[PDB]
Amino acid sequence: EVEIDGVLHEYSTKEGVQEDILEILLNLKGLAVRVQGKDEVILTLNKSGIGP
DNA sequence: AATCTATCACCGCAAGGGATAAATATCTAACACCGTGCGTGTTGACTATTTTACCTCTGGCGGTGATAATGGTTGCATGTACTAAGGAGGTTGT
Repeated sequence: EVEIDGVLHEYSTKEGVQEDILEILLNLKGLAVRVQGKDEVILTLNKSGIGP
């Protein structure tokens, strides 16, 4: 599951992104990992300024 | 290209299963003996191994019959689709 600073619905937009917003739905269902422990964990993802 | 933390797990290291090999006991087989009978030997009489001789098989092949017999057989090449060539001959032209 995921919670994002603009995707309150998929038909939305973010002037400064290049996906606008909808082509972010590409690597979430796509990122995978391993985990030591119990069956619920959390990350955040927090890019600031120009880049990937 | 070295570092490790933090995976999914192999090792960390207790248990226990099968194995095989020892000892025993059974099996069979290898042999040495014996007895049988056959293929151990020379000799001898047989009869039919081979040869040649003779008397007389089998099959080599050469030879050709006569009351007369004197107009014959032969069946389906192909039925389509083409069209290129040669053949015909009268004539209206070259």
